[PDB]
This record gives sequence, structure tokens and C-alpha cells, in this order.
Amino acid sequence: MSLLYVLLIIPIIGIFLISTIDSFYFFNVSYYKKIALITTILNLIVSLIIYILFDFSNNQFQFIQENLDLSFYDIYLGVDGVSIYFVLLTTIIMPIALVSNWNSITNNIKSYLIIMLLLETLLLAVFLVLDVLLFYIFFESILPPLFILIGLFGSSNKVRASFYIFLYTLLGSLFLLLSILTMSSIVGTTYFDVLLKSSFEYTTQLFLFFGIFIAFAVKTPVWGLNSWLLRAHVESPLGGSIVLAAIVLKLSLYGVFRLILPILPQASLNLTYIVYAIGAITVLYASFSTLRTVDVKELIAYSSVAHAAIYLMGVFSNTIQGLEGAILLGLAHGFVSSGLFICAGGILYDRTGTRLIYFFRGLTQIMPLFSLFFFILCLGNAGTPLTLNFVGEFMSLYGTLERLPIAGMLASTSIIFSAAYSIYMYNRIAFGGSVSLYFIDCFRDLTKREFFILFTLVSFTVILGIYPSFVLDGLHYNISSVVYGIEPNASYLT
Amino acid sequence: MYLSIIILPLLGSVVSGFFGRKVGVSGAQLITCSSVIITTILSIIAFFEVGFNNIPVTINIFRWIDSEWFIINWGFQYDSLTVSMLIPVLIISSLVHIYSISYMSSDPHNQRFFSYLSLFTFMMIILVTANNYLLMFVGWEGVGVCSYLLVSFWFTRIAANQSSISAFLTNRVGDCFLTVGMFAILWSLGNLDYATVFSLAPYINSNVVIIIGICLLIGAMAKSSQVGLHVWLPMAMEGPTPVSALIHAATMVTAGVYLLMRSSPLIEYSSTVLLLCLWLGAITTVFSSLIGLFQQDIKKVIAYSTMSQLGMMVLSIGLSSYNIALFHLVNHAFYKALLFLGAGSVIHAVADNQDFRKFGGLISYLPLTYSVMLIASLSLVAFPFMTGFYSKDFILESAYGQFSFSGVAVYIIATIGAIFTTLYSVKVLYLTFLSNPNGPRTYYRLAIDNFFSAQAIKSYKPAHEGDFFLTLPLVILALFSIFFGFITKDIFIGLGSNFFVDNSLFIHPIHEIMIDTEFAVPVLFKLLPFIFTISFSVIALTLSELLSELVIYFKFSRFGYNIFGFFNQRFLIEFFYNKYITNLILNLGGQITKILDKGSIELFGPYGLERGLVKLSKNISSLSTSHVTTYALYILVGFILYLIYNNLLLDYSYLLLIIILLLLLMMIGE
Amino acid sequence: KPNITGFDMREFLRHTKTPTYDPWERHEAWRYTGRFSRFNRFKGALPGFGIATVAFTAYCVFEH
Amino acid sequence: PTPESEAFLAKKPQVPPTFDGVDYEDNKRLKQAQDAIIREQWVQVMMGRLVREELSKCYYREGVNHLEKCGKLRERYLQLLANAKVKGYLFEQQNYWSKE
Amino acid sequence: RRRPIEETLAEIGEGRGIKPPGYYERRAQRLKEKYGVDINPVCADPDQ
Amino acid sequence: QYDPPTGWLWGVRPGEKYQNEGWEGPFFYGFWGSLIVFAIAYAYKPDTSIQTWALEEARRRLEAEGILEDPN
Amino acid sequence: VVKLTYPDRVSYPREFEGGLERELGGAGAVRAFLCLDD
Amino acid sequence: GLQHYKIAMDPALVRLGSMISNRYKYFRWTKRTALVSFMYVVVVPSTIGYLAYKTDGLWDLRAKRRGDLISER
Amino acid sequence: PKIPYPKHVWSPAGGWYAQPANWKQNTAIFGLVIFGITAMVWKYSAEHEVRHKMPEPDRFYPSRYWVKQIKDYERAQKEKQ
Ligand SMILES: CCCCCCCCCCCCO[C@@H]1O[C@H](CO)[C@@H](O[C@H]2O[C@H](CO)[C@@H](O)[C@H](O)[C@H]2O)[C@H](O)[C@H]1O
Ligand SMILES: CCCCCCCCCCCCO[C@@H]1O[C@H](CO)[C@@H](O[C@H]2O[C@H](CO)[C@@H](O)[C@H](O)[C@H]2O)[C@H](O)[C@H]1O
Ligand SMILES: CCCCCCCCCCCCO[C@@H]1O[C@H](CO)[C@@H](O[C@H]2O[C@H](CO)[C@@H](O)[C@H](O)[C@H]2O)[C@H](O)[C@H]1O
Ligand SMILES: CCCCCCCCCCCCO[C@@H]1O[C@H](CO)[C@@H](O[C@H]2O[C@H](CO)[C@@H](O)[C@H](O)[C@H]2O)[C@H](O)[C@H]1O
Repeated sequence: MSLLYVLLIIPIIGIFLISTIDSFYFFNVSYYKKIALITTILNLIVSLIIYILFDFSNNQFQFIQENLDLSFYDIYLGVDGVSIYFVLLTTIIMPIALVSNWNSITNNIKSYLIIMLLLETLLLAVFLVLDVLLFYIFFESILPPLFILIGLFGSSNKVRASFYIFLYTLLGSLFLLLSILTMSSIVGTTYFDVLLKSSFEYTTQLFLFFGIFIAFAVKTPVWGLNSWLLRAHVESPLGGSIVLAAIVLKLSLYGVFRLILPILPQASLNLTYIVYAIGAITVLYASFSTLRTVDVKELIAYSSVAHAAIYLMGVFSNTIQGLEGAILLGLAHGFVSSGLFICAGGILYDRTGTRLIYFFRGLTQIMPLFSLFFFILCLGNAGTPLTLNFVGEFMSLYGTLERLPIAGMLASTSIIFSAAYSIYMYNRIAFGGSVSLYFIDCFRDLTKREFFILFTLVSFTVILGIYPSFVLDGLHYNISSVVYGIEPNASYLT
Repeated sequence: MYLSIIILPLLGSVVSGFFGRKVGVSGAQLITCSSVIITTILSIIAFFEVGFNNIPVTINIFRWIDSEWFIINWGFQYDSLTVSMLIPVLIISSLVHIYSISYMSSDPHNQRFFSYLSLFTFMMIILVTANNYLLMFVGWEGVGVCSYLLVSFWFTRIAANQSSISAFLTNRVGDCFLTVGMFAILWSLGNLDYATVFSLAPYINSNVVIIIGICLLIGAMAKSSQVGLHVWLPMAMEGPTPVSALIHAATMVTAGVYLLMRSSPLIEYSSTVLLLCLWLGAITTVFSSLIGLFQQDIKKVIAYSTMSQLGMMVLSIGLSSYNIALFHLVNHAFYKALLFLGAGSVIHAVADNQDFRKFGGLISYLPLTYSVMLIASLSLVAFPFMTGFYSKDFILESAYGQFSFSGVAVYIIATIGAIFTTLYSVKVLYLTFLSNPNGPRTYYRLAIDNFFSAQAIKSYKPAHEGDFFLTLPLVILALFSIFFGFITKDIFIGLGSNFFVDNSLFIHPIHEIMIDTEFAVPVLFKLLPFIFTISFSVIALTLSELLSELVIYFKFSRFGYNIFGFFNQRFLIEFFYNKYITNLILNLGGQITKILDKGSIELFGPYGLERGLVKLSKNISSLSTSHVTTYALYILVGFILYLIYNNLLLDYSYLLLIIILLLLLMMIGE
Repeated sequence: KPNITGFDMREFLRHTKTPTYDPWERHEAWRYTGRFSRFNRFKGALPGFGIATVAFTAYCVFEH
Repeated sequence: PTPESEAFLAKKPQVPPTFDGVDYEDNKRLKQAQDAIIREQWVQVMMGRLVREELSKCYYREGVNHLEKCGKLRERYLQLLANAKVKGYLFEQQNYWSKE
Repeated sequence: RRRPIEETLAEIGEGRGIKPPGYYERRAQRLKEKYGVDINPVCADPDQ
Repeated sequence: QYDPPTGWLWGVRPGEKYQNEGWEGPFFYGFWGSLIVFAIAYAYKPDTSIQTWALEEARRRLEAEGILEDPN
Repeated sequence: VVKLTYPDRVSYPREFEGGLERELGGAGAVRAFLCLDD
Repeated sequence: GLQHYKIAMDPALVRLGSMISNRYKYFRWTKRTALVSFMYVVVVPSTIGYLAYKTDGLWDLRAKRRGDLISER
Repeated sequence: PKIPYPKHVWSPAGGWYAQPANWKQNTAIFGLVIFGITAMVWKYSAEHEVRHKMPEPDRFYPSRYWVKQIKDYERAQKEKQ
């Protein structure tokens, strides 16, 4: 069997073991948690084995298994240098997601672990499948377990929040389905190798673009459309919020390198000015309203909207630099947003039971270790050099500017306004007076669990910010096949 | 060695910051101080090694960003301009650490303070030793973080929090423009290594230099607090005094100027950027000389005096005489840091009070401070044969030397800046030392006269001078403030000197003014600042002491009540920015949050659709009555419409109008 | 017309001088007398000037 | 010249970087065409990297005299900077263009 | 799968990174007709 | 005079010790240990970057010209 | 007021032999003064 | 879930948050709200889009030297 | 007067007024680990610094004592006649 199926089967084996141990024993919930965490370690172990054996400049799909037994819907699993790092991020994030929420679930612990083990399978799949109809199948199988992850383990406004993400993500995904169905009917299949050969007529590509973009604007999400995220990324449990922002948000970032860039190039080129206008607006309106947010977890959720706009504008630049910067900023947001939900929804909400920023002040005086990590995370969210977030923004903004110079200049306002929301939140909670008077008793500082998941996540952000070539070497050759263009003395050689 | 200069300040910071528990307060102080001391000798050596032998040093360690055409190395280049910058940076860092062993002695948190000091030194080293513009930007941002961490060191003071947000976001404004300008260089030349940018600049499209130059100018003035983005330098005086000495008035403000001296082999190829730098420099010298004359705080005056000298240096850059501004830059860090350290001593000697109105006498109590501070004021005003005379007054005469209108205008303008500089420097030395005592009596009670009987052992506090760690810097910094101008005036000014012959400071032969400034200027304008300084000084002393009634007639005239409050309020700039710019953004954010996100976006969307559809379906289900008689009529009605539709050959659109019109009537109740 | 308050600027400014009689005269006597007299006030405004001036004249006569 | 490394044989294109006379339903030939265009564009941009590295040394070697001694390197680097960009193959795969 | 280069150019247009063979000589003409300036870039090399 | 150093690290009061919750076991040996073993192995992984390949050829093309010196 | 009364230049632009055209980047570069108008 | 530490929950601030979370239930279409809802959603993005349309491929700084023009069209 | 502070707070930089008794031993140990890291960085520079100009045989230039590129030049230059 292929080694890419081993990534899928392990979480499946782990769900089986959680449901069949109580039959060998009133077993403790501690042993439920250990099995799920070990089984996400193994996926990470395997995924690094896949990465050692990867070939950084091969234009054929790798780790493929020859099926030669065709059906109507067959799983085809290939790994490519444009998808490898999305897989690695998934497998590094899911253990922290489990450890972060280790004592906070308290009830329905089996069901909680079985959903996350299910989620890791489906999100691993969406990066590994070699069809665009297969891509859609897994891109939307994550929807039922997320409706239940929010309504069982979510906060007060959990019911409306779970309806919002499900219904918005269902609606937006059904316009992508109509366009995928058109592509398949014209071409006969949705297997990548046969689609990338095929070139659609301009008018068809103009109508496939309207349909793949409706979906991804719903799933970025852009400003006019993000009302599900400000509910779902907040009412959800801590572990739900980590997966939703780090991994689920990137399903459409990686889905533009497959669905738009190679098969609808003329449409992408001629409509970019519409994308850039939308992207510029969500860099401003989201930045303006991230200043006035009184919910700490909601402030982090709103930050993701402004970040996602920068990478969306990068993936539409037709430049090798904005394309790699978009993947780097997708990865960068993955580690940093994870840490700030760990700070907001998993530490202050553990100790105070509230998310209102009015009750917090001067937390440096009694939690110095929280303050140190909270400040480093806050500076990466502000796009400060030495973090992977700065590199992703620099390259994303450069390509946005080289393609359409006016929108990149309005996108670069982020540099100013991301810094203004990030420092203002940090100053209000850690600094900004003395330990607040609403704290009747003292609050303990970080536990050894809270320290080491923040430390792990922060370490990824810095070392990748110093040596981004750890991720750039795989991207260069594979990214070099989604650029559309020619130069006069370099093309059509004889 | 060269890569060891970079690493030592970094290593000491790590021990003091994440290991302050293990070494303690004294252990941190020794390691932080000694490690920075060692780096300073290594850089004194590097000055003779690189500059005095014309041997630039290159090192490259590994890649930072490796995309096609974009390869930025974690690399360093030591040249003539580099080693000039390090000497003030490393000495002033070395001495301010030693100063701080006694200034912060009572503070609870010394391991954190001394760590931030080492961290700040590392970032200036990175800023002036990078190969490319992008690694320059690591220190540029790094010193920005270090400034925020030190203006907000006492994070329990809300005032300190406000001033650190102001330092951060005003500097992040120039960061946006500096990044935009850095995107122009990559777009135009593919790379942003210094060697590439300068080897290629003479042939680049003139209009592209005017894009890069105006971006590197807007970013530079944010850090150098020029007339527009300067609001933060005054507010930085919230952080402790030794931070103001190193970061806010001797090293960080310099990064704005260093960007232009470094980018000289490029921005000489645009007369626009040079004629823009010229005026931006001249406006700030007068803009900040008037404000400082009207402040009641020692540090707000000395901060506004820093701003005036910075405006002089950018004046020199626009004048295209880069080596002159590199001279004023190195010189200023000596007599400026001396004032803060000197004025730091007077604040500590009393009660940590800072107001001029409550300081007086204190010349006898603080004998060393007054002399050293007057050592500094004599060079700050560029009294003849001081370290300032060989730099500050050469810009004035080289301004008139460039026989153009703009040159003459900025001479006149900067000359007025000089006269108001001499004026507030009298205000500092007279009020604090030479004035009638103005503060409380405990500042002054000695032990000679016996004012006590049963408590004579304690309760005097007669404003004592500081200890060894406080005075040894001041005396050393003062020894610089005297001899340093004359000793290096050939390295930098000369007449045909070849120190910067590695193209570190490229001057285009179509701009040079040294020969004219040496010979063309008449003796009157060559000497004029000396006359004004010697004239208004005795006038100012006379008004402040001999005739102490004229100023109050001015303050209590209505005409003077308004001119006074216009300058004390800093040209009302803060008032206008805070009300029109800052508070506009907060209300825009509120309008988007309330009216749209929680409003029309939800009314024209999920909440509107929810409200409409539920009403729609309640009405339709009000039809279903379980009356067979009514159901039969509905089936016949639905039968007739089918026959009408598919026998009249009605337009399909006619049907949808009916269907859509029906749905709306079910939306309406009653 | 004068205000209902008797205050006026002209009389306010004219009184801006050392009062002849003061109920606080003794309490404030210290700030202007003794160590704080004008001679001692500016006795040391130029610390090294006296020592240097005589020393420099020694240098001048040394050449001749 | 520099001996061709052993690692420089498994990745050396065997085909001219074109699509003329390339059957698209033959996947191996089509993929090798694609790979052959990608590597030419990449060698061209790495040729600029190396000339720029020489220019840098010439700049620091000559100092003030860089404006006269490094112009041949300047000329080569400025030619590669407009001739070479990595533009991909997708345009060339989907369009046929001829000299006529 | 492939189209005549002229066909694609009509919908998207030459430019925006689509520089078909001969774009510079045509651009020379386009700029001369509009701005009225002869294009003559500098050699940027003191010898030949 | 300086005070003694203090503090409950992980909130552990000076009497007792940190009680292991469960995560510590696999997170320290499996999670981190996998990254050290990954880092150790990543050193010996061959370099299949497009640049290492494009540099070797592009050097040989420049070597034909006077731009780069040829050892032979 | 400065514009109304400010001095004329007193020094002629310094003549360089050949314009130093070879020391500033060839003909494709800005060269110093050489037997031109004033 | 877990019991949190004791907080002097402010009756005033709790109802302020309860006001914000429930705010959208009371939004109405007035002449004022339409004006803001029209400027932010239509005018400002339409204005940005128009500039993005008219400047597309208008300028390129790549390799351009003196004697050449930044404008590409 | 020293500020009152809570004694349960753990901080990597000491917190309030924190000096251990054994601080001289801890400080000394940190000095060597610094001095060892700096020594590795110095041997790196010596072998990777790049100069295009070479120092004169007689003028003060202590880099001639540790940098390979220079030292190899003067060793080669110490071979003539
Ligand atoms: C497409 C469908 C949607 C996709 C998402 C699927 C989500 C599946 C959730 C996991 C399956 C159900 O999870 C199930 O939860 C019930 C809750 O009563 C648990 O049942 C147990 O709960 C607690 C646990 O302490 C016991 O005290 C109780 O006696 C027992 O009923 C089961 O042990 C667990 O297996
Ligand atoms: C482009 C437009 C957007 C596309 C589609 C978006 C549709 C999302 C709208 C879903 C509306 C919310 O859906 C509905 O919300 C209410 C709460 O408000 C929920 O109601 C629930 O929450 C309330 C909270 O007091 C409780 O009484 C109880 O838990 C339950 O009744 C309903 O279970 C759900 O049916
Ligand atoms: C950035 C733009 C985002 C667009 C998202 C997608 C929009 C979806 C289109 C339909 C949305 C629903 O549109 C909404 O319809 C409902 C009825 O159902 C109206 O709801 C209300 O109408 C009027 C007020 O106008 C009320 O008196 C009435 O009681 C109520 O039904 C809203 O006024 C209308 O705005
Ligand atoms: C960081 C991104 C940078 C790229 C985006 C901005 C690029 C701006 C480029 C502006 C210059 C482009 O090219 C420029 O076109 C403008 C058009 O008015 C011309 O500008 C000139 O036009 C007319 C003639 O028509 C002149 O009389 C007038 O003095 C001047 O405005 C310049 O002579 C030419 O050099």
C-alpha cells in the first residue's frame, strides 16, 4: 500500500481503539486522551518520513500508487511540493490542538477525541487527493463534524455559531460544485493530469471563475462575508478554533493553486482587479473593526481576516514571489493564530471565564511567562522581522504591487494597522495599569502544559523566520508551474 | 572579530533576560556591561583596521530569503561609513550601561532593564553592518521594538503605555513607506544588496529614483522625527533617563539619517530628493527650536534639542555634503548624551522631579553637573573650538556656500534656529543652577546650620552628587565634547580627504561645495552665528535675572499669552493629529463594527433571510387546514394554472412573475 | 467697564515687584540671602576660567 | 569547463524546451517538455545571480573607481534582468506561435 | 489544447507579463505614437 | 540589599512536585523527539532543490564567456 | 523677502577635462561640467 | 467546564457585553443607515476598483533605465 | 523602601530585587559559555571574512594574526629572491 494512505488510516485506527478499549475494562478518560495523542504523534512521524523522501524538483506526483482498477469515484493520493507543507502543518498542529485542550473538555471526552481524529483524516485528505471532485468531497466532509464540535463543546452562543459556519460553508461550496461539474463534463474527468492539459475557452473560464471565486470569497473569508467566522472561530472550543483557523482557512489558499491558476489563467488575469479591490477593502475594513472589538477571542478571529486578504492578493499576482509568499504567510498564520487562540480562548478564558477586554489589565505583574509568549505572538501577528509572518507579508505584498501597484500600496497599509491592533490588545491585557481590580484572587502563571505548546508554536515561527529556505526549496520548482506568461526573447525557442 | 562585534551584545542580553534568576542583579549587570565593553574595544580596533587602511570587510553566513532574483544574505559589510557609526553607538552604549548601574539601583527590575539595553545595542549593530536593505530593516524594526520596550519599562504607568504606542505606530508609519520603497528597488533592479543598488544607480530611470528617494525619505523622517512624523520623540521621555540618553537622543534617531548617508550613491541621482531633504531639515530646526524654548520640563527641552540637531543633519544631506552630516552625527551623540546624563543627575539629586519651575540654586550642591552640562551647552550652541563648532557651523556656512536661493533661505532659517537654540540653553543653565532657589526647602538644607535636635542623624537630603558609576560617564563624555571635533575634523571634513573612497559617501561632482564654502563665503556670514550667540546670551541672562519683569508682561499680555501657548503646545500638532487623524480612525472602526458588521451586513443577509423566511413559511403553513373541501379546491386551482400555462403558450417569464409575486404576498401578514 | 470682580490686568502687572511688606517675609527670606546671594549665585558660573586665565598668561610669556 | 556533476545527470532534460511536434496525449513527453522549459528559465535567472555576485566583488574591489571598472558586468547583469524571469510553461503549452 | 497566439491576445491583450515575441519593438511604436518620445535606453557600460 | 529568588515554577509550591498529567510522556519523547530525529536526518538528505541544479549549469554557461573564470 | 534679495553665484562651475565621462558611467550617465553654457 | 478563579463580575459591564452580542437584532433601515451602508459597501470599493481597472499594466519598473519610459501603455 | 511584591510569582529575569547567594558561581559559568560561543564565532570570521585589499606589511592591523585570507597572502609574500 502507498505511504500516503498510512497518513489516512492511522487516525482511523485511533478512532477504533478509543471505541474498543472500554470493552476490555469503566475505563479512565486519561487513557482515552493518551491514545488519541499518541496516534497524532505517529501521523507526524510518518509525515516527516514522507518529507525526507520527497524530491524538491520533480514535476511528477510522488508517493502515488498505480490503481489501474477504474471506477466512478476512486481515491488518488499524490504529494507535490506545492501541497507537502500544508500536510506537514496539519500534522504538527493537531497534537498541539489536543494538548491545548487537555483539561478543558471535561465531558463527552470520547466524542471530542473521535471528532478531532476524524477531522485530521479529512483535512489530510484534502491536500493529498489528485482530483478536483475528490478535492470538493473532502473540502466539505469536514462540515458535519464541525457542526457537532461547536454545539457539543462550544460556548454560550454555540448554536447560532454552528448554524452560521455550516450554512455559509454549505452555500458557498455549492457554487464551486457547479463549476467543478462543468469542468468534468467538458473534459470527462477531474484527475489533475488531464485537466492541466486542457485549456477552456475564455467565456467558459470567465464563468468557471464565477463559481470558484464565490466559494473562496465565502471561505477566505472577505469582509462582506465573514460573519460566520466571527461566530464560529469564537464560540468553538479551543481545539476547534485551532483547526478552524490554522488548517480549515487554508483549504481555499491551496485550492487556488489547483482550481484557478493552472486551468483558468485568462480569467484570473483579466479579473484580478476585482479580486484586488475586494482584498484591499478587507485589509482596511477588517483592520478598522479589529481596533474596536471588546471580545479578546473575537479580536484574534478578526485578525485572521486581514491576514487572509494579503495571501489572497499574493496568489493572484502571477509572480513567483507573491505565490511563495502566500504559502509562507499561510503557514505563518497557522502557527501564530494558533498561539493567540491559545492565549485568548485557552488561558484567560480558563482563568477568568470571560473574554471581555474590560476585565483585564496588567497581567505582566502576576504572569510574566504568559506575557513573554503573548508579546512574541503579538509581534508576529504584527508582521515583525525574524518571524515567518514577516517574510510571508513581504513577498505577498511585493507581488501584489508588481501586478497592480495601487492595490499593493493600500494592502501595505496592513503594515501600519496590523501593528496598531496587535500592540493595543497586548498593551491593554499585559500592560496598561496594574493587575486589574476585577480579579478578586490571584491567577497562577502558565502551567507546564501551557508553556510547552506556546513554546513549541513560537519556536516554529522564529526558526522558520530566520531560515525560510526550509520551506522555500520545495516550493520553487512546483510553484514555477502555476505562473502564466512569456517574455519576448525567452519564449518559443528553436 | 567583525562577526564577534555583532554577537557579543546579543549574548549578554540572553543571559540577563532569560537567565536573570540565575545570575542575579549584580551578575546581570557585570555580564551585560562587560560584554558591551568588550564589543567597544573590538570596534575601536575595527576603525583603525577598516577606515585607516581602506580595507572593507565582507562576510556572508547563509541565505535569508532565496527566491528567483531575490537572494538576501544574512551578511555583513564593514566599510568607512560603518565604522564611523559604531564608535558613537558602542561608546555611548558602553557608558550608559555603566551609568545605569547606579541610576536604576533602587528599581525592582534590573535584569530586565539591562537586558533591553544589550538588546538595543545588538539591533543598531545589525542596522549599520548589513549587506542589503532588507537586513538593514531587521535592525530598523529591532530598534523600534527595543524603544517600545523601554519607553514602557514601567508598564504600570498609563502615561508610559500611551507614549510607547505612539513611538511604535509613528515609527510603523515610516516602516510602511520604507517597505514600499524597498519594493521599488526589487521591482526595478531585482536585488537589494547595497553593491548592486549603487553599481547600477547612475543608469536607472530618473523617475524611479524619485519613487525610491521619496520613500526612503518618508521612512527616514519617522525615525529622525522631522517636522511631520516627530510627535513620538518628545513622548519617549517617559522611559527612564538612561534610555533617553542612548536610544531616544543619541542612537535610534540616527537610523533615519544613516539611511540617507548609506543610500547616498543612489539618492544623489535625484535633485528632487536632495532639494526635498534640504527644506525638511531646515523646517525642523526652527520648528523644534521654538518649542524647546517654551517647555517646563528638562527632558522635553533636551528631547526637542535632539530634534533640532537632527533637522540640521538632514539639511546637510539635502545640501549633498554627506561627510559633513556624518561629522555632525558622531559629534552630536557626545554632547547630547552628556546633557541627558547631566540632566539625569539633577533629576535624581532632588526627588525625581523634572520641572524647571521648582529647580533653583543647585549650582553649589551639584558642582560637577553644572560644569559638564555647561561643557555640553557650549558645544550644543557650537561655541568656537568646541566639538560642535567644527560640525554645526560648517553646515551653516556650507548652506550659504551653495549659492542658490534655497541655500540662502535655509541659512537664514537655520540661523534663526541657532539663536533660539542658544536661548533655551540659557534657560536650562540659568533655572537649574544659576537661579534663585525655587523648589522645596529640603532640597537645600545642609548640615552646617543646625536645624534639628533629636533627628540630626537623618532628615537632611541636601541634593547630594552621585557615586562613581554616575560620574565616570559624565566626565568621560565631557572629555569627548571638547576635543573630539578638532581631532577628527580631517577624517570627515578635510579638503580633499579620501576616508570615504569606497563609495560609502558618494558625492556627485555636479553638486560639490567644499571649495566655495572654503573660499567664497564672506567673513561676516562665516562668523555670524558667533555674534548672535554672544549677543543673545548676555541678553537672555539679563532678562532672566537683571530685569525679571519684562517676560511676565509678555506672558500676561494677551498677545503673548497666545504666542506662548502656541509653542508650549508644540504647534498644536498633537491636538490636530489626535483629534482629526487618530480619533477619525477609531470612529471609522466603530461605524464599520456597528452600522455594517452588526447591521446592514446581517440585516441584508443571514438575519434578514431568517426573519423573512420564517414569516413566509408560517403564512404558507397557515394554508394547510386539514379540510378536504379546501384541499380539493387547491388541486383544481393548481390544475387550472397548468392548463392555462401549457395551452396559451404563455411566456415563461409570465409564470415567474406570478410565482415571485405570490411569495411576496406570503411574506406580508394579515 | 470693569468686571463685577475687582481684578484688572494693569494693577495686576504693576504689583509684580518685590513687596515692601510681606506676611511670609521671614518664611521666604532664605531663597535670596547667604549661600543664595547674587555674588555666590554666579560665583562659580565659570568654574575653570580663573585658573585657566592665569595659566594661559604663563604660556604666553613663555614664548617671549 | 567545470565537470558535470553526477547529480547533474538524473535531472538533465533530454528534450528541447518546446511544444512543437509534441503529442499531448503522450504524458511522459509532455511532462518532459514542461520540465525542459522550467529548467532553461531557471538557469537563465541563476546566470544573473552569479554575474551579480561578481559585480558585488568588483564594486567592493574598486570602490570609487567602480563607475569605470565594472561596466561589462553591469551590461551582462542588466541584459539578464530584462531577458530572464521565471514565467512558467502554461502560456507556451496552450498557445502555438511561429516566426511567420 | 493549444490555440493560435493571436486568439488569446485578443481577450487578455499583450502586457501584464504577457510579452509576446516583438513586444519591445511594438511598445516602441505605441509609446512614440502616444507620448511622442523616441526610446533610446542608456548603454550603461563605458566601453562599446 | 537584594531579596532571595522565589516563585512557583509551573505553580508547584515548594513542598510537593509537578504531578505528570499524561501529555508529558508522548509530547516530550514522541513529538519533540520526532523533530530532533527529523533535524538530524535532514542534514543527510540529498539536495534536490532546482537552484543547486540551475547554478551548476548556469556556472558552466558563464564559464564559456569571460564573465566567470574556468579552472580548465 | 529672501527671494527678492539673495546673492548671485560668485564661482564659475569647475571645469573638468573631458567631463570625467569615463569615471562616472560612460556616456549613459550624468557627467560634470565641460565647455557648456551657463 | 473547569471552575475559574473569582471575578468581581461588573453588572454594568456584563450588560454592556450582552448589549453588543445582541446588537444586530435591533438594526433598522433608516435614511442614516442606508447612507453609511451605501458609501462603505458600494462607493469606496467601486472607487478602488475603478483605479485598479484604469492603472492595470500601466507601469513597469523592471529593468527600465534612463531613456526608457516607466509607462507600458 | 523596597516595593512589596507577591512571593509566588516566578520570573526568568528574577522578578523583584532577585539576587541569589550563589550568583558569582552562576555568573562565572555563564561567562565561559559566552566566551566559548564567541570563540566559535571568531574562528568562523577568521576563515570567512573577505577582503579585496591587502594590508601593508608595516602598519598596525591585528587581523593579520588570525584571518586565513590575509595570513595566506603574507606567507606567500614571505617567499621571494
Ligand atoms: C456524519 C455524522 C456526523 C460526523 C461527526 C460524528 C461525531 C461522532 C461523535 C462520537 C460518537 C459518539 O460518542 C459517544 O458519546 C457518548 C455520549 O453519551 C458516550 O457515551 C458515554 O458517555 C459518558 C462518557 O463518560 C458515559 O458516562 C455514559 O454512560 C455513556 O453514554 C460514548 O462513549 C461515545 O462514544
Ligand atoms: C449570504 C447570507 C448567509 C448565507 C446563509 C447563512 C445562514 C445562517 C443563519 C442561521 C440562523 C441561526 O439559526 C438559528 O439560530 C438560533 C439562535 O439565533 C438557534 O436557536 C438556538 O439558540 C437559542 C439561543 O437563545 C436557544 O434558544 C436555543 O439554543 C436554540 O433555539 C436555532 O437553533 C437556529 O436555527
Ligand atoms: C456585502 C453584501 C453581503 C450580501 C449577503 C447576501 C445577501 C442575501 C440577499 C437577501 C438578504 C435578505 O434581505 C433582507 O430581506 C429581509 C426579508 O427577507 C428584509 O427584512 C425585513 O425587511 C423590512 C425592512 O427592510 C422589515 O420591515 C421586515 O419586517 C423584514 O422582513 C431585509 O430588509 C432585507 O435586507
Ligand atoms: C512603487 C510602484 C511604482 C510604479 C507605479 C507608479 C509609477 C509612476 C510612473 C510615472 C512616470 C511614468 O512615465 C511618465 O509618464 C508621465 C505621464 O504624465 C510623464 O509626465 C509628464 O507628462 C507630460 C507630457 O505628457 C509632461 O508635460 C509633464 O511635465 C509630466 O506630468 C513623464 O514624462 C513620464 O516619464
